[PDB]
Amino acid sequence: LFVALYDFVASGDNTLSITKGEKLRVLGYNHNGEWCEAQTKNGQGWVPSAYITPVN
Amino acid sequence: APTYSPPLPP
Repeated sequence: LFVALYDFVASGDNTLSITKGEKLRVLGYNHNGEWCEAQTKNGQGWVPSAYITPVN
Repeated sequence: APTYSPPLPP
């Protein structure tokens, strides 16, 4: 369980828009850890790893 | 995942 730190607008290509404060579930990471595949109420897709952090 | 890097945190 994670929370978004900053807004991120999807740039297509299976990225996912997220808003500061939203909760996410993390499925995994790409090969260099820069991208994170996450699930929110809005769907599923890749977000910047640095834009989220664990919560609770 | 995208082949390009994500934006840096603000």
